[PDB]
Amino acid sequence: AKATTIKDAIRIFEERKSVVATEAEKVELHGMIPPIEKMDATLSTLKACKHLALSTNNIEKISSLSGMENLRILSLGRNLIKKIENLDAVADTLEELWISYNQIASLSGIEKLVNLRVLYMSNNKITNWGEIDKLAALDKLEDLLLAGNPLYNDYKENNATSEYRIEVVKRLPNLKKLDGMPVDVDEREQANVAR
Amino acid sequence: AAKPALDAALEALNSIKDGDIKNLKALKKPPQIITRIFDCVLVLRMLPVTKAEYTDEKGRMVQVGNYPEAQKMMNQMSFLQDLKDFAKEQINDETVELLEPYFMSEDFTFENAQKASGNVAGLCNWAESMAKYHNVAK
Ligand code: NA
Repeated sequence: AKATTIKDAIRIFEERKSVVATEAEKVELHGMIPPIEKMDATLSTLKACKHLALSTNNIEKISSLSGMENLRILSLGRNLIKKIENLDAVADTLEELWISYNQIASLSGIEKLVNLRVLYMSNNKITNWGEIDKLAALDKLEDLLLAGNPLYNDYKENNATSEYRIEVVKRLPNLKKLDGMPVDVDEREQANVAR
Repeated sequence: AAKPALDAALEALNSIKDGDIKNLKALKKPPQIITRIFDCVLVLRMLPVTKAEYTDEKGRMVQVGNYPEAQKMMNQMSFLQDLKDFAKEQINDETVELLEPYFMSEDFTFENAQKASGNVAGLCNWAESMAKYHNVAK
């Protein structure tokens, strides 16, 4: 009753869904009781997985994604993760990273996810625009969520969310959706003059 | 379009009166299940919830709710209208996945929550209906 291993979480998933986890396209390991604390090499058996659900656990470090040859959506929201790292093994295929409600303050390492289209990271610990500049390397990034980070809250509490959206699009000119709302043509134009 | 889910969401909010929120504030300690109900509202609104963490409630392990953040939400006089105004079309897939652990608990039902706290238990139906709306609308 301290921590659930990946192996044990897979058995719970297979009992709830009646699919062999090695065959499954969506592997649901979220919300284990007790929480998962460590990713491990059992994840390498999940060769068919396109959507790995590991949200609502107590994972502290990203690791052990080697062997997930089809992984397209990596869901790690509501864990204890501080650093974006150890993602080279899925960089060729990963299109969405869902990692809201973690403890990420630096986006160093996000640049490896060259095919990323969607990044959800509400309620993390981003405090400065220098972190958002690191996202400009992602040529396919279309959908971004920053609500609840200190940097977002700074602007929200001063009734300046419009200024915050311009700061984002200034750095990410091709972004299509921000915090669930489309980037409109007037926001792009203001961002173009600000840039 | 998912009008049965949206109809249930609106019935849920219309079942809650301002006096219900007042009386809930008057409790020194809320029933544990109501803190999880409000966590579902916090998740949909992208407000703070605490780490995954469990406590024994009537013989089952259930998530510890972030009730102080729920109180902050309830201390805004616009709270109920804010839920009526909620932009359902902006729910994303991650938010639905973060709700599912609450719905996984055998005791997380309107009947059980209503027995504990009355009309405010409608927020359980509101949260489940928003998730149902999102899953249908795509
Ligand atoms: Na009440």
